[PDB]
Amino acid sequence: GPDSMSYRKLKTIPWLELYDILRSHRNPTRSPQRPHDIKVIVDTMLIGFGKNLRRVGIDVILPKDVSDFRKYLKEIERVGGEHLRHIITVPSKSYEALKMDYDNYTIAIPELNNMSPVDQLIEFFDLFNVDIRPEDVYPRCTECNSRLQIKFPGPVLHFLHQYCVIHVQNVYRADMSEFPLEEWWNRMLHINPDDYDGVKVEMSRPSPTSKWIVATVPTGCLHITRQTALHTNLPDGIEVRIHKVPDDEFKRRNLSFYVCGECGTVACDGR
Amino acid sequence: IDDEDTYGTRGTSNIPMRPFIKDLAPTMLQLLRQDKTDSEKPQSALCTVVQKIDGFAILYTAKRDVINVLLQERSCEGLERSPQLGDVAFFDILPRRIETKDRLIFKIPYTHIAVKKKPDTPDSLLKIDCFKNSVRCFGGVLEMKVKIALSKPELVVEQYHDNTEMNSDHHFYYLKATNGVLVTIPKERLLNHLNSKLSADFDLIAWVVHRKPIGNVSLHIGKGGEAYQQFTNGDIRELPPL
Ligand SMILES: [Zn+2]
Repeated sequence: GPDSMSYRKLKTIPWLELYDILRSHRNPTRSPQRPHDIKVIVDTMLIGFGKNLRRVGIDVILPKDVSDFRKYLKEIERVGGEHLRHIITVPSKSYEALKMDYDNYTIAIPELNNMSPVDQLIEFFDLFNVDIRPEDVYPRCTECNSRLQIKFPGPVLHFLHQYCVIHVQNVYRADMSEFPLEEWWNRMLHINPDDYDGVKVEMSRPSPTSKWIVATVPTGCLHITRQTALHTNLPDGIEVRIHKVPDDEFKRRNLSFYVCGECGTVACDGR
Repeated sequence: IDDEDTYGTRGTSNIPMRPFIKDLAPTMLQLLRQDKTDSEKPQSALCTVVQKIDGFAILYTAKRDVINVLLQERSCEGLERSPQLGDVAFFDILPRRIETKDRLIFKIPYTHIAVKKKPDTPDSLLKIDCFKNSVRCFGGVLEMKVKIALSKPELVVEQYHDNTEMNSDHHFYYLKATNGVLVTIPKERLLNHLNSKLSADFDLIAWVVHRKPIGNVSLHIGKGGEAYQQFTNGDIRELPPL
């Protein structure tokens, strides 16, 4: 409704709370699959839904428009095999049209768009057999579909926020020479791995006096003063989208952050 | 001032072996093995080994309109041994063949494929050492020192706007360095220092970072990257960060 209330955004629900809701929903007549082994493409009216499917790890294509949507459908069908996708839509003229050429792959879910994000997922999980696990806090980037998520202890991203956002925002900076670099370097050295799921941050720099400070974790690294993150699987890094993290996220205790190695979006478990 | 960041980093020998997590990309090695080239005249390019993945390597090159090069150890000609991180040599390269599958799978982190490692000559070995002296590597990232001759008559500035889903309201300049490479800079960081003809009364010096491209340009100054204004009167001061 134009005047109806907004639902709680999936981004605000802790994964364990969402895991408890969804773990009890499955279609027992279908073979169970891990989320990343389920390939989906959403009709153009279900983009937000598709992003929520990505949150729990489903592989989802989000078309930019109807033409883009149809091109994908033709290409998926040409390639076939492992690359065939479930087509999710709602009862509509689009669904009627899709059935003419994609009946065997199209699923129309009634009222999917007049329905809360959690209820949307329940509808999907009732149709499929998804094997989810408590440890998968952020398996996939909701914005670009990438699985290449670099997991950092919160202090690393706090460091990044203070250097790239706060320092130049609070007083005029002719340069970065006044940032307390050594203070933050020493704090990085004393991150307790026991507080962040056993993730040990390895700090390195070319010389004791160099500003080229790198924080390395098993899934990649972050070049703090270059605002550049690099997933271990990739040859090229990405500018971290750090200006978009609310300042208050860094007051949360023992919080880990995920930096997407392909688009730079920063994510974390909901409060 | 190349500064303390250049100590122990100049060249290409400080490139760490970074693990490839295979279960995140279980079909990656098959694509690399199966990938083909477009059938045109191969072009020479100076390439540096920046990643190694069981029987394959990804190479960086400053050649225009090339965003990384795949090296297939089993298909490339001219190889005496398996490539090593930081190796620099000239290769003949071709664009990879675009397939329908490309739209349906992970992002492909290279545009070209090496077809042959050119034998080294006394002249090329001089160009290779020159290149090594002009870059610096650490923590898995390559940087290159460049000068933008904004104070000279030749136009070396171009505006680039990318309406991609996530970078719609980000605007950049493409800057052409004296050595011929293109680099990006956020427009708002330089706009107020240019005249109406996109020149200025200073030259811009900076170590630029190699990372994922804006358009076809993969070298970047960034919002806070150290950059220096060399004024025609001799003064040198830092370009304020954005
Ligand atoms: Zn992403």
